Amino acid sequence: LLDAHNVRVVGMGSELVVLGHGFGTDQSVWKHVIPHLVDDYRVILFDNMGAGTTDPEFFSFSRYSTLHGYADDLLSILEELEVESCIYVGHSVAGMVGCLASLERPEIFTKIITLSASPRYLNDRDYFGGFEQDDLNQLFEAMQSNFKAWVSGFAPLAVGSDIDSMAVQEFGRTLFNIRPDIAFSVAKTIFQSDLRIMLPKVTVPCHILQSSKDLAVPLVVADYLHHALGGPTIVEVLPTEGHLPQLSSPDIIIPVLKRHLAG
Repeated sequence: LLDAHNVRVVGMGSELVVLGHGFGTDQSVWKHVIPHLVDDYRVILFDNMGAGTTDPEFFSFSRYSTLHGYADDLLSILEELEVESCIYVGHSVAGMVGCLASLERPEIFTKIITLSASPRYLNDRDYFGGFEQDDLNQLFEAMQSNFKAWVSGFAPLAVGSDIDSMAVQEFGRTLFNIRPDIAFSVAKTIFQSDLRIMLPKVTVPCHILQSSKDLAVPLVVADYLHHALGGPTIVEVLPTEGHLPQLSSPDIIIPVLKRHLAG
């Protein structure tokens, strides 16, 4: 592999840091953040399977029907790279994927930093995730009725900000580039996932980073992960709007992510 996930390892720093991305983008979501990590950290970047920068020959609809397929990829990349010990930074579902990987090898991860991560988008009894199943059905029907019109309305809500903003236009490009059946299946694997039962067995320290205004992750989800993760945790709410604040507001995320990387 490595070439299969477009693994790039840049930097000269002492500490290893792995950067993961969420649905609809790729490792270029960190493009504004990387140059501020190279001096103090050795940065490891990779693309999730199914992304627009990825060959559909390697995407298995059965392997990625659960988030275990994404966690096995992460553990397989760290094995090939001979990673003994690193900090893992995970955006959106990749933050939960990093927690799922720490269940199998907790000694690899000294620290987990989650950005806009949620263990479950579905509401439930005494759990506010944000979405009802009829909200999911309409998003799954609209995604299959007109995939391009769905992207045009999903990207400004996901990133926040204006439709003429550069970040919204770039996320829309990367999201549109996912093959529509692959995008439909991955969106079903992600929006219907429920990782609340694995949280108390996570023993890796997690720094829970969250935007104050995130439409896919309510602010109370950051507090749920604060009490339910079994390892030592801390929460920092970012003064940003949107689910991809490292893309649309990098100048705010850089100092906060840097302080949590060293603390």
